[PDB]
Order: sequence, then structure tokens, then C-alpha cells
Amino acid sequence: GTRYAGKVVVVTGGGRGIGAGIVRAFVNSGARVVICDKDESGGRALEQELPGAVFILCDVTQEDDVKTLVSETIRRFGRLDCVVNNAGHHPPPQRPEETSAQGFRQLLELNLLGTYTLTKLALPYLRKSQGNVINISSLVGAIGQAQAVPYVATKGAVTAMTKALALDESPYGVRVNCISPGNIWTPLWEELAALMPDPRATIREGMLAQPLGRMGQPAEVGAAAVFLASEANFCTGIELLVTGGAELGYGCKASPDI
Amino acid sequence: GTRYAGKVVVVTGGGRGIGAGIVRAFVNSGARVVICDKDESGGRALEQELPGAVFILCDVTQEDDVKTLVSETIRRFGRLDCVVNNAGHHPPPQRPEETSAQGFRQLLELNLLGTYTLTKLALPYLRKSQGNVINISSLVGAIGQAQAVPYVATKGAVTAMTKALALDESPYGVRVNCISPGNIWTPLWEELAALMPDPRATIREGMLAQPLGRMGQPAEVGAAAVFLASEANFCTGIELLVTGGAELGYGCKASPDI
Amino acid sequence: GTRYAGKVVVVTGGGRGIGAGIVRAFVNSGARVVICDKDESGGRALEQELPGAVFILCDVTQEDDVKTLVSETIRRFGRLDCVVNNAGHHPPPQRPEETSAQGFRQLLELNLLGTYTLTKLALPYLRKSQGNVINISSLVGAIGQAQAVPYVATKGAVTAMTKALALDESPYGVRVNCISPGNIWTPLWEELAALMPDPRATIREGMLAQPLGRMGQPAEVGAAAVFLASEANFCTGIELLVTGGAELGYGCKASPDI
Amino acid sequence: GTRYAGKVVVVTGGGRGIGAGIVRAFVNSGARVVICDKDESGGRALEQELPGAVFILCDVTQEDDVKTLVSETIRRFGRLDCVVNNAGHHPPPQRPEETSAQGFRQLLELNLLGTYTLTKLALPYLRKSQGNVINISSLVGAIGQAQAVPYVATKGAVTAMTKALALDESPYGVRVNCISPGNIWTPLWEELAALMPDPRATIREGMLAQPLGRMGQPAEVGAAAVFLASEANFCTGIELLVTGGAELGYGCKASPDI
Ligand SMILES: NC(=O)c1ccc[n+]([C@@H]2O[C@H](COP(=O)([O-])OP(=O)(O)OC[C@H]3O[C@@H](n4cnc5c(N)ncnc54)[C@H](O)[C@@H]3O)[C@@H](O)[C@H]2O)c1
Ligand SMILES: NC(=O)c1ccc[n+]([C@@H]2O[C@H](COP(=O)([O-])OP(=O)(O)OC[C@H]3O[C@@H](n4cnc5c(N)ncnc54)[C@H](O)[C@@H]3O)[C@@H](O)[C@H]2O)c1
Ligand SMILES: NC(=O)c1ccc[n+]([C@@H]2O[C@H](COP(=O)([O-])OP(=O)(O)OC[C@H]3O[C@@H](n4cnc5c(N)ncnc54)[C@H](O)[C@@H]3O)[C@@H](O)[C@H]2O)c1
Ligand SMILES: NC(=O)c1ccc[n+]([C@@H]2O[C@H](COP(=O)([O-])OP(=O)(O)OC[C@H]3O[C@@H](n4cnc5c(N)ncnc54)[C@H](O)[C@@H]3O)[C@@H](O)[C@H]2O)c1
Ligand SMILES: O=C(O)c1ccccc1CCC1Oc2ccccc2O1
Ligand SMILES: O=C(O)c1ccccc1CCC1Oc2ccccc2O1
Ligand SMILES: O=C(O)c1ccccc1CCC1Oc2ccccc2O1
Ligand SMILES: O=C(O)c1ccccc1CCC1Oc2ccccc2O1
Ligand SMILES: OC[C@H]1O[C@@H](O)[C@H](O)[C@@H](O)[C@@H]1O
Ligand SMILES: OC[C@H]1O[C@@H](O)[C@H](O)[C@@H](O)[C@@H]1O
Ligand SMILES: OC[C@H]1O[C@@H](O)[C@H](O)[C@@H](O)[C@@H]1O
Ligand SMILES: OC[C@H]1O[C@@H](O)[C@H](O)[C@@H](O)[C@@H]1O
Ligand code: NA
Ligand code: NA
Ligand code: NA
Ligand code: NA
Repeated sequence: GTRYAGKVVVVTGGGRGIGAGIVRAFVNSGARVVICDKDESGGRALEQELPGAVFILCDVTQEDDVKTLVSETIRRFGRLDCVVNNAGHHPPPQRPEETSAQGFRQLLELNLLGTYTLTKLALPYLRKSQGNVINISSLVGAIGQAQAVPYVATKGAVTAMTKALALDESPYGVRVNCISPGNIWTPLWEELAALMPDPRATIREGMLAQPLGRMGQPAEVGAAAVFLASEANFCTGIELLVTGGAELGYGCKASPDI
Repeated sequence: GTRYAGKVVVVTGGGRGIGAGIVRAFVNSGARVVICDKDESGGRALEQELPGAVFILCDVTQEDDVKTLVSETIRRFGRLDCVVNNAGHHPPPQRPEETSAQGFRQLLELNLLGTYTLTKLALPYLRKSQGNVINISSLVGAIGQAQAVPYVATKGAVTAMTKALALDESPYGVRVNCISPGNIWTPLWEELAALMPDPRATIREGMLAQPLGRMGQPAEVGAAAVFLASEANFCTGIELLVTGGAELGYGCKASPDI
Repeated sequence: GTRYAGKVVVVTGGGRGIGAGIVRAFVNSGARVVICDKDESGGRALEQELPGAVFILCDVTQEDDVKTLVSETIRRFGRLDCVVNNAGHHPPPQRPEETSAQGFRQLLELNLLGTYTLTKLALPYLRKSQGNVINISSLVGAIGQAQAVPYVATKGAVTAMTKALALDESPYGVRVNCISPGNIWTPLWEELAALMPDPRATIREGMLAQPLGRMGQPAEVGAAAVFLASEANFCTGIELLVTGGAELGYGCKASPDI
Repeated sequence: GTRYAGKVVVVTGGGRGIGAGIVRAFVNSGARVVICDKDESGGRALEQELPGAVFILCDVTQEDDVKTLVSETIRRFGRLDCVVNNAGHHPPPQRPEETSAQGFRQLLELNLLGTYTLTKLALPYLRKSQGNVINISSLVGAIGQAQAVPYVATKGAVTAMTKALALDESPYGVRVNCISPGNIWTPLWEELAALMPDPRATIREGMLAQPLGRMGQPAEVGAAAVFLASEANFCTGIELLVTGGAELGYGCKASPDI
């Protein structure tokens, strides 16, 4: 309840899923949290539920929404210590020939450029507080995924960008790290599974993709984020895997040497 | 002179630098090579110089230029075996606060979406030939670089996209790999150094960034590309480092524990 | 003071340096800690200083010392929740031709087989508690170091072994992770620098090997260890870098393309 | 037939499997090859079959065997350009509690220290020729494997050692690289499968562990080795994956978030 007391945190896409788990973790650590989301329903309810959290409607693809998010955070709370760039989307499975350049651009706008824009606008305040940036990337940026060429590309970009910004901001004492989750049970995971021919089979396969034999929880990503913000003072430019071991060992990757 | 005989290769940005080195390597391997470049000067001269190479003016950010590149390759040579996505640019050093979202978008168009578009248009022909894709990424997509947030992000995206496409195309026997060069002495390296306060000092530091104590050559990237195309039949989704060991060991990263 | 309350932790090489920092972090988290060290001086003083810590003399290269360490931990505290394999050594800089197979074997005994032996003897108790293993590896296992072939090999082995054991123990709910520190200011760092022609210059170079421009502290490694034990329930088989960004970006690796 | 003409190559464990594939690749490249193996049957037959290959009986765990291997290579052929450290073994699947420290030591002697010893004895001659070292590691050193803690540890050590030695030998122009194969169909793979309850099912699972849907061939590892020796002049300290994409994407790693 005190490991991040007195600090101010902005969490994008904080209204549900991983984002909401991160919001809860920071509130439980003693921080004041600004919940940003493009949808009102979940975030407004979270503000009512959590003392110390407030909701600001903000679409991270709209530069002027983000400018207002930062200026309102400063106006209302007087400082900014941590930005968690969690807002993002995973399209339904798409074969490469079914993707389009314009859809790829749209996904870059959310998953990459929204993170870039908030980080840019926040950095002057993070420099004053020697604060930090946490980007939510994905394991599939590192190892790939089938039927997700645009999505994978956007998360490879986020992870690499994290390292570049870590280098640039290190002289100011501002750390920049990312978390790469694997399969986390969220409303988006459930929505994507519902599109599949056999949603139950898709969910079971998702559980068995981890040696631990289950998917992860938003609270587990949130704990990793609170660690990076509050106790990882010699960590910058790292990719913290929260994946249950999915990247480890041999598995079933195809549907003796010729 | 025969390890890739009878094969047809498209190299983007092939008029100078790494691209020209890759063109020469494939011609020396027995392949017919289509040189794509947005500038005429170097590529036209290379066609005249190299039997088995032809030049097609093509800006990879212009979807209709790329469609014509593919249709002309097929019309003129009857097949397509390998696409080398080398066209790309590195901006001058830019602090994060000096970058813009619109400049970031423009760099994504070249370094990422041009690779995406040519690959998409070529894949039906690569499936017929069980051909392969080689993307030219960068070491800095993996380890970051200072004063290059947009550039680093684009190359992290290329490397990740390579793995995603490798997964999607594996059932068709089409391999997708990337080469991540470190410091290669090219006209772009020389142009970037010329912008610096002490170009000679910048070049010397660039040589000493490798344990081998020199920069690499376009011919060395070209040899790696010919290997991936012609002899790496069990390699897909790999990142082949051509860096002289720059990623190894401790070095000077800042300008005792507090 | 409560995030790991009621838990029992064994820290090898806990008498000074990183090990002592890890001991302090776990005591501050509410755990009871068994300090193992082959030397009495530091560990005995730490027991006197810290309520909740006790010292057991134990050389991790001596299988019967380690058996007694585990049986005494269980006899005295009734459970075992976390083993931190920190005991290890870095020889003075040695050129490859100056190393010997027998010295390499001796270093494997400490840095690798001591970790293996304690982990093996502890695992039946860790299974009962759904506890976890934390191995202290090194960044140089991942990126190499000059004049340290045997040492680097031992830490590459520890990091890989961590992943293998994570796979094997995942069905039992026992997580296995490692921390890879970079330059941490410890008595061993100071001892190694004292051997050099210009110790002050060696220390300054060690500080500048990180973008953050300083070395790390034992307390920072300790915080990472407490995170892995207490709050990283979906992390297994990970390598948590505590390096200040030393692996990022280009640096000086040698003492333009030919 | 000329890309490595005039060069002399030593391949350990060259009598069958990957080693024999590497021997054949180097002979086909124009090199003279010394086949080292502890068993006579396969290697003696290979000498008879291949002009330009000779067989020397040599157990790489016996330091005096290795000294004789190097001195006989020099006596007979006058130079040494490349050492391929391929000799190694994978034990049957073993749960961690079924392993022993003494078995772990024995496996380190072969998989790690044999590579170390030959490399050490060869380096004075490799310096004279600006030759290179190729170590055969494994993908599982990087990602782990179930029921193979000692084996995985030895290959993590080989990969890390490769990078350390690359750093140390870079001032002399001697490159040191490794190849990490995934599932390669060899007599050892077949022997290991024969131990399993359902060998046919084990082999099928091994094929499906790669997105390419087959295992690799010794010839494919051999081609990668010839590339590293003959055409990778700016590559040092790299890990060249020859895995068919096994490390990519999600798969089946266990036998929704709790
Ligand atoms: N769930 C997983 O398994 C998983 C795995 C790896 C990475 N991730 C990443 O974690 C993040 C959250 O994923 P999730 O599963 O919780 O998703 P989710 O869809 O359940 O929640 C995302 C939230 O972000 C909000 N959001 C979307 N677009 C926005 C925009 N333009 N501006 C502001 N808010 C916006 C949504 O309204 C929603 O509240 C994403 O970046 C995703 O790529 C998720
Ligand atoms: N030189 C290095 O050290 C280095 C290191 C890592 C990666 N790379 C990558 O290698 C590639 C080539 O780099 P280089 O140093 O040879 O650069 P370069 O500028 O010397 O050559 C690039 C070529 O691409 C062409 N090109 C640029 N934009 C194009 C477009 N829209 N359409 C078609 N052609 C276009 C240029 O006209 C030029 O001929 C780039 O992708 C770069 O990011 C270079
Ligand atoms: N200091 C760094 O920069 C650094 C960096 C990366 C990794 N590491 C690793 O961190 C660990 C601790 O390093 P440090 O710098 O604190 O070293 P240190 O020498 O200061 O402390 C190590 C402690 O381990 C004890 N120890 C040594 N051999 C032992 C044995 N056989 N049995 C029991 N205890 C034994 C020593 O007596 C000492 O108290 C080591 O594994 C080292 O490889 C250190
Ligand atoms: N087959 C695979 O899928 C695979 C995958 C990854 C790595 N590897 C590695 O590739 C190498 C070769 O594996 P393989 O499958 O061809 O094995 P294999 O058992 O078929 O062949 C290995 C050869 O090495 C020889 N050898 C063994 N011990 C020796 C010693 N002490 N001295 C000299 N020669 C010795 C054997 O007699 C044999 O001829 C090993 O290092 C192995 O770890 C294999
Ligand atoms: O991994 C990611 O980054 C990710 C991000 C957001 C949500 C879920 C994930 C996991 C993979 C996702 O989950 C699916 C379910 C059904 C079909 C396709 C799916 O892909
Ligand atoms: O690494 C890359 O991908 C890359 C790509 C194209 C060209 C050169 C490079 C190397 C780094 C580059 O070279 C510079 C020289 C002067 C200032 C800044 C520089 O950055
Ligand atoms: O990195 C490691 O794992 C490590 C482990 C223990 C202690 C220190 C280190 C850092 C490198 C070490 O510090 C040196 C100082 C002078 C000469 C050589 C040195 O190497
Ligand atoms: O991956 C490696 O390094 C390796 C090395 C040598 C031989 C084979 C391999 C693949 C894994 C191996 O193949 C098995 C088959 C049956 C049971 C267990 C097995 O493990
Ligand atoms: O919708 C799937 C899951 O999403 C998570 O974000 C919620 O915390 C869970 O309550 C829910 O079961
Ligand atoms: O301009 C720098 C270098 O660029 C390379 O692409 C050319 O092959 C070299 O001749 C030239 O020295
Ligand atoms: O000896 C170097 C450093 O070692 C660390 O372990 C101690 O905590 C410090 O007090 C000391 O300055
Ligand atoms: O024994 C399995 C395989 O081993 C390989 O080394 C041989 O080249 C093959 O002929 C054989 O099928
Ligand atoms: Na509230
Ligand atoms: Na021509
Ligand atoms: Na005490
Ligand atoms: Na012969």
C-alpha cells in the first residue's frame, strides 16, 4: 500500500482487461491513477470503484485527446511519474493475403503511434520526476504468431522502440521498459476465441500453449508493472516476459527429414 | 556461378550500397536479377555492367509501382524465386522530442510497408517456385540505437514481421528470413557521418563499435543473402546477424553505484 | 514487510555482495532467511544484525554440506519456499591460452554444479510449498565477455539450465527463473579492479558500460529476486536483466571496411 | 567445388550424423578434411569414400588424443583453417531427480570441455591462417528442453563460450561462431526415439515441432557450416539457427487463468 505512494500513473486502455489489472495494481501500491480509455463503460465504473483512480475519456490515436490527457493529469494531480502504454488491439486471425496496407496503417496508429505520442507528450514531466515508461508489447513480437502479420509487426516495433527510447532518456534518469505478455485471459481473448469454429477448443489450446497449463491474469501483468515502476531502478530497456513459459521447449508448430 | 542458376531475384534499393552488393552476389551465383530503385543513376549503370541484371524504376512506397515491378519481372523472366527487401532509409540522428508522428509514418511507409507490399504481391509467384523472402532489417532493431526512435521501431517491426510471415508461409514451402547488418560502409553511412560535427571521429567510432575493428562490406551482406536463398533450406524465420560482433561484450554506453 | 511473510528462503553466498543484498530484501519482505556461505565472517554478522536471518556454514561444492543445509533448514523452520543460487565466482581476466581444463572444471563445480546440487536437494520441499528457484546468472552469459571464457561458459549453462528445469517443474507448480546482473558494485568487483594496472580507470569504464552511467547495487538485485519469488506467478524460465541497459546500443568493442 | 579450396578442416564426431554431413559439405567445397571420431566404423568408411578426407581415431575427452589430432593434421596437411566441434551426445530423457552430478560432469566433459580443448590446441594454427571455429550447439540451449537438464546446460555453455572466444580472438582475425540445430534426423535421433514407448509417435511429434513439418538433414547443417567458414567474414560470435522454425509461434507445451 506504500511502495508507490505519492506517485501519479497514467494507464491507457485501462477500462478492462490487462489495463484494468494494471490500474488496480497501482492503486493497491498507493499511487493515484488516471485511467485513459476510448470507451466510457468500464473506466467510469473503475473510477467509482477505486479511490485514487479517475477516468479521462481519451482515444490514444487522436493527438489532441492525448495532449488533453497529459495537461489534465498535471492540472489535477501536479506531477506525472509513470506512463503505462497498454491500449492496443489484436485483429481476428488474418492470412497474409487477406491483410491490407490500410488496415496495417490503422493498426500501427493504435498499437505503435499512440504509445509514441503519449510518451512524447509525457516525457517533459517524467524528466522532472525521474519517472518511467512501461510499454505493453507481446511475446509474439519476439517469436511471431500465425495469421497476424500486421499485429506482430506492431509489437516488434514497440519492443524495439522501448530500447531506443531507453537509450535516449537514460541521461535524464528516465527508465523505459516493456512487458511482453503471452496468453492472458481478457475480454479480447474471449472475443477472439468466440470468432473461431470451436471456441472451447481454441481456449483449451491457448491454456496448453504454456508449460504452466493455464493462461495468465491481468493482476499478474499489473504486478510486473508495479515492479518496473517502483523497484527496478537499474532496469532500463528490458523486455519482461509474463508468458507462463510459452517460449520454452519444443511444441506442436505444424499441422522424417523430407 | 551455379549455386542459384536458373533463378530470378528481385532486389529493392539495389542501385547502390548494400542493395548493389546483394545484386552482384546473386549475379555471381548464376541468377537473373531485377534491380528496383527509386533513383535511376546507380541502377541503370549496374544493368549495363552486369549481364543478367536489369533495372526497373520503382518506388516501393507506391503500390502501383510495385505491382508493375512484379508483373514486369514475370513478363520478362517467367518466374520469381527470391525477393530481397533492402530499400530503406536511416534519418539523421534525432532526439525523441525532435521527431514527429508524421515523420514516423513516412519512415514506416518505406522501411516497413514497402517490404510488406512487395512481399504480398510476390507471394503467389514465390509459392509456385517454392521461393523465399529475405528482409534487410538492422541490428539496432534488436539492441536499440541512440537518437533513432522511429528508425529502430521500423526495423523491430521488420524482424518481427519476418517471423510471422515465416509461420504463415511454411505450409507452402516458402521460407522468410531476415539479415540484420550492423555497421556496413555504404553511401548512406558516409552521408550520415558527413552531417556530424567531426565526421572522421564518427567514422572511427563506427569502426571500433565492432570487435573486428572495421565496418562490414556490401559484399558480405550479399553473401549472407545468397546463402539464405540457395542453401538454407531448413532456415525460416531466422535473423542472421552480419555485425562483426557489435552486440557482444561490454562497451562504452554512457558519456560507483549511485 | 508482508509480501513474503511466512515463507522460508535459502540464499547461497549470502554473506556479502549481491547475496547479502538479496538476504536483506527477503528479510524486509517478511521472510525467514537461511544465509549459506563458505566463509563465516560476513554471514555470521548478518545473522546477528537481522532478526529472521540465520547463518549456516556451507560450501556449495560439497554435496554433504548442501544436504545438511537443506535438512537443517527444514528441521529449524519446517518448510522451504525459495532457493536463491547466488554463490559463484569470477576469476581474474584470463586470455584463452592462459586457461586450463582443470580450472574450467573447478569453476563449473561452483558456478554450475553447486546450483544444480542445492536445487536438486531442495525440489522435494519446493514441490510441497509450490515454491520457486532463482538462479543468479550474468549478462555475460548472454552477450559474452572478453578474457573470461570459462566464466562466461558457466553462466550460459546456468541460464539454459534455468529454462530446462522450468519446463520439468512446471507440472508441479514450481517456477524456476534467473536474474542476469550486469555490473554490480560488490566486493568481488572491487577485488577484480584492484588487480588491474589502473583500478580507477577500470572502475570508471565499468560505470560507463551502462547507459545509466553507474553500476548497480545489491539491493536492486535483491528487489528483483523478491519480485520473482513473491509476485511473478506467471513467470517461469525467464531471464530478468538487471544491467542498467549495458546490452543496448552500439559502444566501443575494439581497441573503414577493411 | 572451389569455395573453400586449399583449406584444411577438422570435424569432430565426423563419422556419422550431422558430423558426416559437415564432412561431406566441406569436401564438396574443395577442402581437405580430417574426420575425428571415437568410433572407427563410420569414419574409416568415409575416408575410403571421399578423396580429400582422412580419418583419425580421437576421443575428444582425452586431452592427449586431441593433441595428437592437431599435431597429425599439421604434419600431414601443413595448415589448419577451420575446426568444427560437432562431437557431443544427448542422453535419454531423464527427469531432474533422476540425474546425477557425476553424470552431469561426464556430459560436460564431452559436450563442453572437448570443444574447449580442441579449440585451445588449434588456435595457434588458426591464428596463422586467420581461420575460424564453428561449434555445434543446440536450439535447446536457447529455449530449453524437457527431461534434459544436464544436456541443455552443456549447450547453453557452448553457445555462451562461442561469444566469449569470439571476443578474445577478434584482434587476431579468428572468427568463432556456432550453429544451433533443432530436430535433425540422425542415428542419435533414431536411437533416442527407439527408447520411447511409441517410437513412431515420438518421431511424428518431432517432425511437427517445426512449422516446416519435417526434421532437418545433416547436409543442411553442413551447408551452414561451409557458409560460416568460407563466406561469413563479418560474422563472429553468432548463433546460426538451423531449426525449421521450431522456436517460432505458440505451440503445445503442457499436457482458463487458474
Ligand atoms: N490478452 C493477451 O493475451 C495479450 C497478450 C499480449 C499482449 N497483449 C496486449 O495487452 C494490451 C491489452 O490487451 P487486452 O487483452 O487487455 O485487451 P482488451 O481489448 O480486453 O482491453 C484493451 C482496452 O484498451 C482500450 N482501447 C482500445 N483502443 C483504444 C484507443 N484507441 N484509445 C484508448 N483506449 C483504447 C479498449 O477500449 C479496452 O478497454 C494490448 O496492447 C494487447 O496487445 C494482450
Ligand atoms: N549501412 C548500414 O550500416 C546498415 C546497417 C543496418 C541496416 N541497413 C539497412 O540496409 C538497407 C540499405 O542500406 P544502405 O546503407 O545500403 O543505404 P543506401 O542509402 O546507401 O542505399 C539504399 C538504396 O535504396 C534506394 N531506395 C531508397 N528509398 C527507396 C524507395 N522508396 N524505393 C526504392 N528504392 C529506394 C536508394 O535510392 C538507394 O539506392 C536499408 O534497409 C538499411 O536500413 C544498413
Ligand atoms: N558483481 C557483479 O557485477 C556480478 C555481475 C553478474 C553476475 N554476478 C554473480 O552474482 C553472484 C555474486 O557475485 P558478487 O559480486 O556478489 O560476489 P562476491 O564475491 O562479493 O560474493 C559472493 C559470496 O559467495 C560466497 N561463496 C563463494 N564461493 C562459495 C561456495 N563454494 N559456497 C558458498 N558460498 C560461496 C563468498 O564467500 C561470498 O560471500 C555470483 O554468482 C556472480 O557470478 C555478479
Ligand atoms: N540430431 C539433432 O537433432 C541435434 C540437434 C541439435 C544439436 N545436435 C548436436 O549435433 C552434434 C551431432 O549430433 P548427431 O545427432 O549427429 O549425433 P550422432 O550420435 O549421430 O553422431 C555423433 C558422432 O560423434 C561421435 N562422438 C561421440 N562422442 C565422441 C567423442 N568423445 N569423441 C569423438 N567423437 C565422438 C560419435 O561416435 C558419432 O559418430 C552433437 O553435438 C549434438 O548435440 C544434434
Ligand atoms: O498474443 C497476443 O499478443 C494477444 C493480444 C491480445 C489478445 C490475445 C493475444 C493472444 C493471441 C491471440 O489470442 C487468440 C485467440 C483466438 C484466435 C487468435 C488469437 O490470437
Ligand atoms: O544501423 C543501421 O541500421 C544503419 C542503417 C543505415 C545506415 C547506417 C546504419 C548504422 C547506424 C547509423 O550510422 C550513423 C552514422 C552517423 C550518425 C548516425 C548513424 O547511425
Ligand atoms: O559480469 C559479471 O558476471 C561479473 C561477475 C562478478 C563480478 C564482476 C562482474 C562484472 C565483470 C567483471 O568485472 C571486472 C573488473 C575488472 C576486471 C574484469 C572484470 O569482469
Ligand atoms: O535437440 C537436440 O539438441 C538433440 C541433440 C541430439 C539428438 C536429438 C536432439 C533433439 C532432441 C532429442 O530428440 C529426442 C528423441 C526422443 C526423446 C528425446 C529427444 O531429445
Ligand atoms: O473476460 C475474461 C476475463 O477478463 C479479465 O479481464 C477479467 O478480470 C476476468 O474477470 C474475466 O474472466
Ligand atoms: O560510399 C562508401 C562505400 O559504399 C559502398 O557501397 C561501395 O561499394 C564502396 O565502394 C564505397 O566506398
Ligand atoms: O565493496 C563494494 C560494495 O559492496 C557492496 O556489497 C556493499 O553493499 C557496499 O557497501 C560496498 O561499497
Ligand atoms: O539414421 C537416420 C539418418 O541419419 C543420417 O545421418 C543419415 O544421413 C540418413 O541416411 C539416415 O536416414
Ligand atoms: Na475514484
Ligand atoms: Na544487364
Ligand atoms: Na538473526
Ligand atoms: Na579419402
